Amino acid sequence: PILKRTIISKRKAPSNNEDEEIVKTPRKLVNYVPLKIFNLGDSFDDTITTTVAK
Amino acid sequence: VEAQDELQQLKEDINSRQSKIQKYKDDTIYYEDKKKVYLENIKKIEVN
Repeated sequence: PILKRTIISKRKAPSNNEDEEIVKTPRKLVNYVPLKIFNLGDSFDDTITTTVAK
Repeated sequence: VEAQDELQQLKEDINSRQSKIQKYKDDTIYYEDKKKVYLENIKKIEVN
């Protein structure tokens, strides 16, 4: 009823989440920038628990 | 007349060939510039 319609999202409510710029923004020919030092995880520190394991 | 015609056609052909050599040198300079850009990209990839 009202709950289902409020929970559901109308496809017309937004502009189909349109992106910025008519076409995709240009990028550098290499532009690798690997980074990715941490992939998720993190949270509790490893050094303290490693000392706890020792 | 045959020798004159052969000389004129050879002279035109060799002038065109020399101009072809100079344009090939320009193309090789452009290729060397592209190779230098590629080497700069390779150095950036290597530092990354």
